[PDB]
Amino acid sequence: EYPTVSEIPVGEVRLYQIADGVWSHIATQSFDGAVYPSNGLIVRDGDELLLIDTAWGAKNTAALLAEIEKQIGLPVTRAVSTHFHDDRVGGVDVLRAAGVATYASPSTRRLAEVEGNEIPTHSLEGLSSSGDAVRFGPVELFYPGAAHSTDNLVVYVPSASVLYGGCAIYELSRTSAGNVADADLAEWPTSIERIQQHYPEAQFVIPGHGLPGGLDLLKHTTNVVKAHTNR
Ligand SMILES: O=C(N[C@H](c1ccccc1O)P(=O)(O)O)c1csc2ccccc12
Ligand SMILES: [Zn+2]
Ligand SMILES: [Zn+2]
Ligand SMILES: [Zn+2]
Repeated sequence: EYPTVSEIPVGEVRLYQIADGVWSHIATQSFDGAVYPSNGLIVRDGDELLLIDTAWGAKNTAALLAEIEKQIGLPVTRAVSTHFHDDRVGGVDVLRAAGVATYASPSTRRLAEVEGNEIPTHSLEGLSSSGDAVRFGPVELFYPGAAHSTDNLVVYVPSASVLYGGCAIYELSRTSAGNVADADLAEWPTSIERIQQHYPEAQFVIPGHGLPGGLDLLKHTTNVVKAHTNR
């Protein structure tokens, strides 16, 4: 049902309708001779769309916009990047060029700048302390605390009970931590517990990469992170 990394030619983007007015977007990026899948979110807000995260790169992000115009045909007026790494902000210049207002927390914008990555135009206030939540159009943005990165945000669509955890949440088939250079391994399980406490009603949980699931993805991620902690 859900597109897997094998079924998407590099450069092409798939959309997957999660619930009413909620899609994920799936793209792949070759990297070090391996191919990785990557997820973002699209949320309908009246007759406009809110975009969550780029499709990992200029060419992928351009194809994302073209696929949205093709299948949904509503304008992407705003976009939020959930942390500063290239798979979340790579392509922000393309969004900006297309007239999309791009947003991130000031923590994310700063870290993107230090990394030399593309930098969202707008700063999201009210997200600087663990447990902070703000509404942003049809979603709630939540800062659970440092985890995959110190700045990661998670996104919840209350109308559809969809939780988008970004790269702070692992898919079930990932049993080892992979890249954690910018992570807070010490705070990560506590941050995940805050997600569980704040969204106990979530019906669908979308990880930053790979297959969606339920709230079981959270304790699975904690297990992976604690195992890596004890490596
Ligand atoms: O895509 C993965 N890493 C993301 C990433 C990698 C390189 C540069 C920027 C960037 O953003 P990330 O660290 O930001 O999540 C990833 C690492 S192992 C694995 C296994 C399955 C699917 C994906 C991955
Ligand atoms: Zn990352
Ligand atoms: Zn603006
Ligand atoms: Zn990622």
